[PDB]
Amino acid sequence: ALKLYVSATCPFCHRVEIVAREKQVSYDRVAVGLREEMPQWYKQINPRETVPTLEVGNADKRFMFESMLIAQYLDNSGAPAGALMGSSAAQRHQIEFFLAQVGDFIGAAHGLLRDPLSGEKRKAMDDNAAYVDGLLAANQTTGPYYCDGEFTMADVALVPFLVRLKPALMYYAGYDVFCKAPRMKALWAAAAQRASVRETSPTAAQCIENYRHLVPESAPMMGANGGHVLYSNLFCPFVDRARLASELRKFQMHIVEVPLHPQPEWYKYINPRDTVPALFTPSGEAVHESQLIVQYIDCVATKGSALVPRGDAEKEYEVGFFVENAGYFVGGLMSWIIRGGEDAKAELQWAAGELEQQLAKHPFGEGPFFGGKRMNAGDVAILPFLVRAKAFMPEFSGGYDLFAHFPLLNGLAEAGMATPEAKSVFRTLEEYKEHIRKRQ
Amino acid sequence: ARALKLYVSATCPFCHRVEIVAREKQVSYDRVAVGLREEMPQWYKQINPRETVPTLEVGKRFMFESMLIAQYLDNSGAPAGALMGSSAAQRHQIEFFLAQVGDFIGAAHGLLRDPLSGEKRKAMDDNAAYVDGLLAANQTTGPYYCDGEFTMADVALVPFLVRLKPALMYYAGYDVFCKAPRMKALWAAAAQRASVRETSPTAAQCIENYRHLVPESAPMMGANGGHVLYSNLFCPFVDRARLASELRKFQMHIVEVPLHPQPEWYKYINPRDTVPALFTPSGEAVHESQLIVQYIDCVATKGSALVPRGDAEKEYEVGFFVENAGYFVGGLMSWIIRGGEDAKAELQWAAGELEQQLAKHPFGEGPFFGGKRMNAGDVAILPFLVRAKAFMPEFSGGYDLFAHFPLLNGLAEAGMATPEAKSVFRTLEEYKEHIRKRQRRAQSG
Amino acid sequence: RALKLYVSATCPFCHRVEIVAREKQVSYDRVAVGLREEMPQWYKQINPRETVPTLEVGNADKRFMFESMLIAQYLDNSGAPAGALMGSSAAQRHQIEFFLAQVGDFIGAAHGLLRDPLSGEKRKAMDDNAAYVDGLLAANQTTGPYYCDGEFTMADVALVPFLVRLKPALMYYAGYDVFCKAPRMKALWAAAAQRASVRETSPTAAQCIENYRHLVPESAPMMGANGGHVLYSNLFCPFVDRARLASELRKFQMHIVEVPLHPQPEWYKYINPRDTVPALFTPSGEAVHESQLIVQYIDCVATKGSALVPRGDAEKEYEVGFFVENAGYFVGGLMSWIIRGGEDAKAELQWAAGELEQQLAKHPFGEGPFFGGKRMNAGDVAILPFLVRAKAFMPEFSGGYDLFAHFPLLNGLAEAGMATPEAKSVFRTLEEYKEHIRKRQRRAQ
Ligand SMILES: *SC[C@H](NC(=O)CC[C@H](N)C(=O)O)C(=O)NCC(=O)O
Ligand SMILES: *SC[C@H](NC(=O)CC[C@H](N)C(=O)O)C(=O)NCC(=O)O
Ligand SMILES: *SC[C@H](NC(=O)CC[C@H](N)C(=O)O)C(=O)NCC(=O)O
Ligand SMILES: *SC[C@H](NC(=O)CC[C@H](N)C(=O)O)C(=O)NCC(=O)O
Ligand SMILES: *SC[C@H](NC(=O)CC[C@H](N)C(=O)O)C(=O)NCC(=O)O
Ligand SMILES: N[C@@H](CCC(=O)N[C@@H](CS)C(=O)NCC(=O)O)C(=O)O
Repeated sequence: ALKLYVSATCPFCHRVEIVAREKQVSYDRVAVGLREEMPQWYKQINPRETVPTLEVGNADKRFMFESMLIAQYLDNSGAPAGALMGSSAAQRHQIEFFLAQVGDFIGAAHGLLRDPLSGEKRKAMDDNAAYVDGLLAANQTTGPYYCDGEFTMADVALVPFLVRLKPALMYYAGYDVFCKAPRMKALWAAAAQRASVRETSPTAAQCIENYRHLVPESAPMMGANGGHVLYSNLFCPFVDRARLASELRKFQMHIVEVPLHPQPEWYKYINPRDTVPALFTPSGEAVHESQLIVQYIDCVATKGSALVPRGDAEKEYEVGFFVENAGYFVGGLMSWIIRGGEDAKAELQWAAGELEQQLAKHPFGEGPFFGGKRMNAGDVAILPFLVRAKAFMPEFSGGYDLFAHFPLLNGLAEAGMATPEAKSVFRTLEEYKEHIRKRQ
Repeated sequence: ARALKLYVSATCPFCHRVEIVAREKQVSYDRVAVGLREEMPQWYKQINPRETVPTLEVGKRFMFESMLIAQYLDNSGAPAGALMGSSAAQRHQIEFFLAQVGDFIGAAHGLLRDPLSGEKRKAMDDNAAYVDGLLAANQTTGPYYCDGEFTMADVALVPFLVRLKPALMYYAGYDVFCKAPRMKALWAAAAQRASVRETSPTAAQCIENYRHLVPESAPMMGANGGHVLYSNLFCPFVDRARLASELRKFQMHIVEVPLHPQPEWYKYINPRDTVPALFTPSGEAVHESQLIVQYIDCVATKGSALVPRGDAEKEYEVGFFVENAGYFVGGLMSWIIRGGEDAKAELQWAAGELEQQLAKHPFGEGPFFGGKRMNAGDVAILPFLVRAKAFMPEFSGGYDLFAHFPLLNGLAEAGMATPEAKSVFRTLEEYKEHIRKRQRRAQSG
Repeated sequence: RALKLYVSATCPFCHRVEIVAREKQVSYDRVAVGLREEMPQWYKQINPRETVPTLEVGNADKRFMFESMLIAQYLDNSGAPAGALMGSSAAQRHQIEFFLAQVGDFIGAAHGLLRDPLSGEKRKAMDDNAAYVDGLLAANQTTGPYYCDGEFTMADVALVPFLVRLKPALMYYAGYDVFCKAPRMKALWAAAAQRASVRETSPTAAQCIENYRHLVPESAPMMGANGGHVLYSNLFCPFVDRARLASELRKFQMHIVEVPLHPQPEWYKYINPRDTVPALFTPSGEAVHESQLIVQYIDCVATKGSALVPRGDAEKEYEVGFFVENAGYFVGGLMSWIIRGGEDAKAELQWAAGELEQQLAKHPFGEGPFFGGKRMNAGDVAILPFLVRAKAFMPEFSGGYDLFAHFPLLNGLAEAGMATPEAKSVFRTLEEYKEHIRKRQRRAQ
């Protein structure tokens, strides 16, 4: 029989598991723990103390080491014998030469994981990804594999790492593994559809977890234990929306406090727009922009009243229109606070009127909120900025108070501020006024 | 009447968005035309105080904004919401992409409002590049934002790509896709979809419908969307295009581009920085003098054919004469601009090749290469025979090529006496002055 | 009319006419004509330009057509559908015609580089024109692979014959990948090369290299190979020793190009961008890089001597694989210890020596002193040269430490290796290697 000793967490093992299926070679799987859980008896079988190892023959049992030599043994043992290593001496040489480069790519990716907010380690990953894309382009005509439509050993050697790095590098370093390597992305995309790859691949959450051991303990997302991570600030009204959504939909997230002006030199790797909020998912995806984060939170959250009224197109319109108009209110309010323009005040008034008039139709029934008795995405969109308006006016506008001219919007503001969700999110009005005084 | 009434202009990419979604989702509506700008009626301004189209009317109540209207239609036709994505993750990607389309549109209209601005051009390069990176970050195979799946992300943008491809070329000499190959593939695929094909304006309407943005002084504005020839009254290469135009009654708006130096803006219209250049009503560029002659001869409907189509051997004949004309031109201009026996011998050889072919009379009787009238060969050479007549013998230290090549002299003479020649060429003395100015400029240091 | 084409099978310009002929399904009588010093006077009579091709049309009224592109268009114009290879519209045709007008520049850059293959400046000029041709394709394409996407047209025909020959020839003569700056041109070639019209008229890779030899300078370093295998080499390099052992053992002929080192010539980076010897170039114009991968290539294509890799036996291929990997670690330790000292490197060397020794003691290839038993295999070849270096280095430069006193089977392998005729024809004397180590330490300071 063939006995393969592996961890389901190990990309080197995955190489061998892919080849086995590609070649229709059967084997008995033996689970073997890694690092502290690696047993002594296994170290006696393989003194290099790594997985995989292959054991051949029942009676006179011998061992084979190293994933690429084992992969090659399996390829040489199923028909056509050796096909995965190429069909000509020229093609085989190009597969061999490629294989002799994959280790630098791996080393660069693991190096980034070990220091994920290093600029210098980020540039090394860029350069190595680009380098590999150049090797693909030099060998390819059409793609998607290294030898075009033929899946070979070149692809097997690399794919297990592409699978795990895509979510892992986004989650731990805000890095897109493919940003400098479009050809490598098309190679990964086609490889991931092959039964041999998809039936042996771990989940995105598993790829993040299985790489946790490389990442430094002080990296900002580590306290999340693989959960949703919200990059945040206690004073930012845009973040407030996300945290309101989260409180309203009982949506657990790990809060990372990012200071602002100055923000840390690394935050630009998490969001290239250098703004909070930013949400990262347990699948290693980035969800950017406060109201987009709110809408995301509302799609996947299980507990609560819906913030977006799915199933009703007209009601979805109302919420969409209020949120758009809330955007125009925000732009007007924030400009007017910071630079004090007259064009700014007029745009604030216009947008308030758009909000107020739709509030006056009560499309979500009676009650003080745009959502009626309860807050919807509309309410979440506007409330933090009404709170900012309450702090700014009339102290810092020589007497002008927007809320004297817009009673329904003042109702929504007072009723929002008085909810439990609001009081677990917002600073005190004085803290907001003080922030304005520091700013000017 | 129907449940849905849509207020639109056929000139409007924002309406095109909603019209695409209607057909994708197979949702029917009554169309109501609304005039734009000065023509917008008050009854419509009362319906939508933002004073833009589209607006949707349901039942009654109104719904504003193309992206909100598009989403209503997506949320009203099975399968409900499908254009906005099949998962939270995919829907987020679409929504983030939709939040960036505004800036692309703004960079595009920025360029149309100031089409020869380097600064607005750089900004369009950067926003196109940026859109392509967004596409690269979400795509694997393409062609759409979500690969094989057409979604709202494509719908938002497609109407602008359709109109900007011909508009940015015509008004700016700018290729909308030069920094955005993925965006090109997305456009190309979308254009073949039923929903987009059947609701698209023609290339000429695209150009017309953006004219209102373009400065009045922009150099191509007097063409009123017709053919535009970037020209100069003294350039023999331009004379070919204009002779061809006269011979085929092909209407073109002439734009006089001064030379030595040419205006800085001209390199935007032809990156080779040369005249002539022809722009078409469909917003395409046609570069190089003899290529332009050829193009004019393909699309023109009046006059005798410059290229003898339907007869392979005679088409060879013209091609051969035109190639040889090319060597004559190289020789002559090189000898006029710099002297040199190398260039003089080139001229003589080329003249000889042309003379030997005229001697075979493949187009029958007459003084022209084309017999009784001028063909593409005659058009290619004549302006250069005219420059030779001005240059020789006064500035060639006595040498007169026409004394040694009589059929080519025949061609020049008969060419110069046609009405087309007399409507195109300057006087022989004007060409002599041109030559004298050039020579003095060359002695300036 | 009845057709006769004068061609050479070596000439890409004739190739163009031959491709169209097949695309259009036009028949012709082929007449071979010699080139250069072989061109006969009777053909020089027919075409005073003294170039191939020429087309003779008709048996009664013999007339001659010149120039591959004019001849190509003539065949396009007399086969149904008439003129389709020049495009289905005025617009597409214009794009085809403009592209045709740039091909000559690309040919010139490519021939200019063959004429001076190790020139940085000719190589840059080739990079830039290859990049320019790719931008033209980008500008006209939506999906590729041809200039007009799925339609094969005259733009492709004009360029394909050159790509076919230049791929092998530029690699063989210049170490240059014709497509490195032109990925779209590559897809265009790879698609055209599957068409019957192109596949059945293309010469072999070897013929492409021979047919271009006449352009390449006599002093270019691969010229003595007369198209054969070329090994860039150095008489003192143990990585090169691997390739030369494989060669000797498999009776594998190669033209040795001695490349000096420390400093290597400034052109060597063009042959191998890693700046290292050995590098192997094949008759088909492929580069084979890295010493042990060269040993493996050699062992695949050779037909004489015993196999170095035991193909057909998975388990035995594993043993050789594992030994070569472990030799890899030994080389790493040895070289690092010699060059820059250090106890880390000495421990690596020892460990690796033990991996090798333990595999030897199982004698997986049976009785005898070599890892391959009675004869050397890929394993012995990977390691012998570095055993020789080990013998030169120790104990003289290692303060008395002699690795071979601790690993007797490895010592046996070394001794028996060194006594082979193959090793005697490859290696320098031990004394020479000792000076080479001394020279390196003196060069260090
Ligand atoms: S995935 C966990 C590790 N695998 C390897 O490092 C295998 C690398 C070999 N070079 C190969 O076979 O190619 C591993 O087992 N590391 C040690 C541990 O204890 O986890
Ligand atoms: S409140 C702090 C700032 N946040 C934003 O501007 C978020 C705006 C986005 N449009 C959104 O998430 O909705 C901030 O992070 N400022 C940092 C800076 O340097 O600009
Ligand atoms: S006569 C003015 C010049 N025109 C051309 O040389 C056109 C040549 C093209 N190859 C063609 O249309 O055939 C000109 O534009 N000179 C400007 C300059 O900077 O060279
Ligand atoms: S491939 C051999 C040469 N052919 C050409 O250079 C043709 C050039 C024409 N302008 C064309 O048809 O495109 C050739 O005949 N060179 C001279 C020789 O004796 O080989
Ligand atoms: S012995 C001369 C050196 N050869 C190599 O380093 C080849 C090593 C490769 N891995 C191989 O071919 O096996 C050499 O050329 N050194 C020069 C340098 O730039 O490093
Ligand atoms: N944001 C609006 C924009 C609509 C718009 O700008 N429509 C234009 C037509 S191109 C318009 O009605 N312009 C005013 C006018 O034509 O007078 C939407 O997306 O629906």
